[PDB]
Amino acid sequence: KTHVQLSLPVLQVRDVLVRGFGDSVEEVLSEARQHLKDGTCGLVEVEKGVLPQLEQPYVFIKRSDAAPHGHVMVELVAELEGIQYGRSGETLGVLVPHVGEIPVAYRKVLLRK
Repeated sequence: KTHVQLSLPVLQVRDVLVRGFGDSVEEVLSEARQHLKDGTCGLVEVEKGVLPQLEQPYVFIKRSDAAPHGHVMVELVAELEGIQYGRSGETLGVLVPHVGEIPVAYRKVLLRK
């Protein structure tokens, strides 16, 4: 399927144990997609002070359309030193590995895979 329904655990930035997916734009997009498929991907909602607490390159989920079955349609955009790879809508948050942190909420998304 071109799209996959996911419920992403929303983590508080200070709980996050593994603060990024790797060391290149291509690696972080690769690892993010693998974690999304394996159900080991968390979401941190972006506010003032969040991103400097995480590791670049960043992987964002961005709204790709204006919401089947409650799931917002999203796609992946990476960022490294202020340059984004991909073009999409509003940021829903930054993806991180999930290694058992307790979430505060779930974000239902339809991910363009």
